[PDB]
Amino acid sequence: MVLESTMVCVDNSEYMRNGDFLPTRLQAQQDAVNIVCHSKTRSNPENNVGLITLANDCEVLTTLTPDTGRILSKLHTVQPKGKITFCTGIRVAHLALKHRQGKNHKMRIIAFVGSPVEDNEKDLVKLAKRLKKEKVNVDIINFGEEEVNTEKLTAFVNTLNGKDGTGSHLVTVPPGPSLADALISSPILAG
Amino acid sequence: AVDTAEQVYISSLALLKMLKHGRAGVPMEVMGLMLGEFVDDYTVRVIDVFAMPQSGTGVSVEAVDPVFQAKMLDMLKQTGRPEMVVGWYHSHPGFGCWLSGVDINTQQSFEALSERAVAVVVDPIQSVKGKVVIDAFRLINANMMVLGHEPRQTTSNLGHLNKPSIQALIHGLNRHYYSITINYRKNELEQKMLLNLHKKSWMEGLTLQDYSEHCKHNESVVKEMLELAKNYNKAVEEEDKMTPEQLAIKNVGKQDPKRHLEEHVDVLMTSNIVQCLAAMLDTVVFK
Amino acid sequence: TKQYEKSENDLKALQSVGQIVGEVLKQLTEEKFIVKATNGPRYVVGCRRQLDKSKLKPGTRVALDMTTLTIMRYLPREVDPLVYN
Amino acid sequence: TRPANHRQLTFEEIAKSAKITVNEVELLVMKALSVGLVKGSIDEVDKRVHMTWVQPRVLDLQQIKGMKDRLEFWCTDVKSMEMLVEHQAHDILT
Amino acid sequence: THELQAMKDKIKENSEKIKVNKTLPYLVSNVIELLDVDPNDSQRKGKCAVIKTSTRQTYFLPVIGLVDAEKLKP
Amino acid sequence: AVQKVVVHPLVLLSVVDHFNRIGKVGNQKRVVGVLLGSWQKKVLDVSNSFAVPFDEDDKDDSVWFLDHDYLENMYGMFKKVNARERIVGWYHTGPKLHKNDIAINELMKRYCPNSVLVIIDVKPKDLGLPTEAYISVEEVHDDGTPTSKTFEHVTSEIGAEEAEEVGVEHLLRDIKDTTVGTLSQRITNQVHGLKGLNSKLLDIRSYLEKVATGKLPINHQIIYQLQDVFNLLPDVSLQEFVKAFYLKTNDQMVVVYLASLIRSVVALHNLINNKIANRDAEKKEG
Amino acid sequence: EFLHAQEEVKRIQSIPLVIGQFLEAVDQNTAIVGSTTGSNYYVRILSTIDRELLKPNASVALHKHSNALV
Ligand SMILES: [Zn+2]
Repeated sequence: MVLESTMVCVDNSEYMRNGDFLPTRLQAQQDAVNIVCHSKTRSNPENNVGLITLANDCEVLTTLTPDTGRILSKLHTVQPKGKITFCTGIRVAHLALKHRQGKNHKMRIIAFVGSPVEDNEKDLVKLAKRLKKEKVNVDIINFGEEEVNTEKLTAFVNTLNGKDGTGSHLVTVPPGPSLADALISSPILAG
Repeated sequence: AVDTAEQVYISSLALLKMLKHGRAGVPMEVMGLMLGEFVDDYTVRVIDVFAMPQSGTGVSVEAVDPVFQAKMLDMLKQTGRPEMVVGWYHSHPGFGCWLSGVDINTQQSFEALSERAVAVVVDPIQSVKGKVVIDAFRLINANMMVLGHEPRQTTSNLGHLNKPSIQALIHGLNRHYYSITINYRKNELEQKMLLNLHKKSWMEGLTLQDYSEHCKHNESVVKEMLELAKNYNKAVEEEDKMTPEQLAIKNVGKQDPKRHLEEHVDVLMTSNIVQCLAAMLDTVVFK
Repeated sequence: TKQYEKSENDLKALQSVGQIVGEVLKQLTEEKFIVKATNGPRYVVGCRRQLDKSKLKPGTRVALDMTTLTIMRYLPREVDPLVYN
Repeated sequence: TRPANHRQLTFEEIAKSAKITVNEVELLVMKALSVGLVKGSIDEVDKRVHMTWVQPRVLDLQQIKGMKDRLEFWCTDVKSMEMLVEHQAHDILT
Repeated sequence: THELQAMKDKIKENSEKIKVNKTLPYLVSNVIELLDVDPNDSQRKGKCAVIKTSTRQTYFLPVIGLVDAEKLKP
Repeated sequence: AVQKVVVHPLVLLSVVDHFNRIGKVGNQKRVVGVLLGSWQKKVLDVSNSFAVPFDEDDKDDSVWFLDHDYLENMYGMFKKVNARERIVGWYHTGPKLHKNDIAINELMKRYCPNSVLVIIDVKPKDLGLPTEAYISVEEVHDDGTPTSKTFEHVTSEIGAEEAEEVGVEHLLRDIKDTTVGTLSQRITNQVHGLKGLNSKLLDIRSYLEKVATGKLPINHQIIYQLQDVFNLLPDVSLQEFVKAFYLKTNDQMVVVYLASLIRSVVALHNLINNKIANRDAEKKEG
Repeated sequence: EFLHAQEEVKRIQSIPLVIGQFLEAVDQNTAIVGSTTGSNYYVRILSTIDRELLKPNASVALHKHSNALV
């Protein structure tokens, strides 16, 4: 199977507590963690997946482990109130990826951005060239309400990698009512 | 096949885990394992030492837990250096650290798996400070009864290892077993700082505090022990003035001297602490 | 489930070996006290740091360590037959 | 304030500064002993007041400077004298 | 709420160590029982017990370990 | 709370040998591990420890993580083999703690009620007894600010018990021991004195440098009270300090009087007996 | 270094030392003694004190390991 370590990032920003995604984004992104942890389980047994809180202070409560049980426990009562913070959210998972015992696993990060961010374009392009030097491939899936047809995030994924690098894909929520399972139905079949 | 004089390069961390794992089990004998790397036949090194848990079967070949070895080596893989296992060791705090019947009963298993698997024993009891103590053992091959039992060549470390000849019951194991030499490799920087670490005892705690604590007491209440020292003056020297007259009666030395020598000269060395540290007051009080 | 682990943590106190009974016979210095085992060997050991010899006295039923044989704990009075008569 | 100590004062100093009668300077200084700012004792023969210790309050960069002067003097004191001590016995050590 | 089975696993592993270290009955012995606690002269807690042996010896031990003062008088 | 800690040479080396572990691969940052303490009483003692791989980004200088599975099952390993050992905190090699080291203790406060972090030093240079000890405590402030954690310094001392004494006491093989009464006290007069000179010198150099550069605060708070504590005692005579002078002279009377007494006794015995056995051996043989 | 050796022999040994039931001194530097467990022994005595305080009948503290005459 493919060798890599996937680090899932839940969105704890205060804008993620609304029930626009049925029944609530808390359970919606919980099912999103359910489908990414079960797919990586069906992908390779050697994949270890932790969680990271992006907004406010960034702390990983569950050390990187192949078992998602403790991750599912932290999905409940997470108290996702705070202001979204982007620039640190990728690097905090990058440090968790440098603590891996085995060096044969590729560095992989999946994050959810459900809130408008104040991150400047200079900061995301500095992280883009930094990830170019660090080879890390990040697959982001945009939830929630944000700038219509997100650009700085799309340009972030574009300028993140190149040639090929097969790759970083960005999935933005369509402007219409839908279930969270329908939003994650596309990435699970094809990245 | 080929046999040559052997030398065990040890790390201070190995010896620390040795005596630490042996001190926590006193009197009961514990069971550890030796960790290191085999470079060649005539030289060997132990770069790490870890301890095995104590079980109900006591010290036995079954006491080694396989799932403990799998999880430890996994914890060594996430540790900086995951070196392969080499040999075993067990402490003997209660006696002269000689191999028992169970020690060889696990030795044919450690020589089965591992080619060498040098057995080491350590005890705290023998010397509190100035001796290596510990021990060394290696099982000679019983299949060598055909050929001769008396190697090695370059007898330097061999003839120097045999001495003292280590008693009788220990060198009673010299039949079917033989010791191995141990030297301390530097690593001088850590050896020097850890040298000063224990020197904090007799020098001072911080190299400042304890003799600034000698500036705390500083004759205090240190004259009380001078009053007991001057009571040792009166006591010892009132029978010291009876000695030279008796020397004239018995004509002369009975060999002797009673000693009844030196002593309070050291009290006068504390008087050097009196004059010096009190002369510091002129520096302390003025500016 | 939790009470079973409490009995497990109970057993985490039981690996510590029990000391040896002793009778303090007399004393010599603050580090040396005449003591004998129930089987007859006489020793002189040091005490622990909590006690005063007023808590010991000569001719006192006590206990010693299993290695250092140091004076640690004690009880003044014991016997088998008394109450069972 | 005084370099002192020279920590023994007189009744004229307290009674003139505090402009209070000589009978109330007892209550004055001894209440300060109860406040805890000074542990000193009062000599009532000449009616003198002997202070002990002091209560530090505030004190300035000029004081950090003179503090380096009081320090560096202690530095060269111990350095000189102690380097003279073992200057004598450095030979015999070897 | 799912850690009860994990605690059941740690009490099965440690009671497996109670299967290897009970610690096994082998040598026959006899008892002497008492209750004690240590004030000083800081404050601590505990209890002690006494024992006989098959070799005639006697020992001073913190309270058993494994079964308790439940039974019996010696 | 925690007053003083006893740091054995075993735990210090257990950090430094791991500084060889990740030091051969380098590069930056520090060696961080979990500290295994032993608490018999208010005085804290340390016996063993273990180190965990740790990395800290600078970007993001506040990001830190440890392996809890390593802390969990190895604690299950070390508690198994030794039931007396438990984790009292963590440690790092410093040399000076960055502001991010607080949250590490706040994460492991679930393991131990009070976690004491021990800064250590792998390369001995200055000024004295190595390492350091900081206890996690909330002191708030006299300024009534929202409660923040500034770790209070715990005095650290080096000690051992039995076997840990055996190893190092044989490993010295360096300087005379002690020797009691002659070189010991006077070399300590050099070290404690001179290292006390450059201590407060460089520390008073920081006193003025912090006022020159680094403001704010900086100065306030403790500056005015601490510096006045320096101005507590100048402290010279007159008067009673003059009485202490010749009283101290009256103190040296007895000891030097006794010195002359030992001189007469040592000279009497040794000289008389030696000349006896000397003149006798010469007149009998010659 | 000889003063250091004096610190060794004065540190040697124990603390704690088992006292034993002494019978007689057979000849130079050695003697026979029963322990407090009642078994006669043959041991070379401690060097610095040969005789004066040993006496025919006393109770001599015997080395922990060796049961040496001290
Ligand atoms: Zn054995």
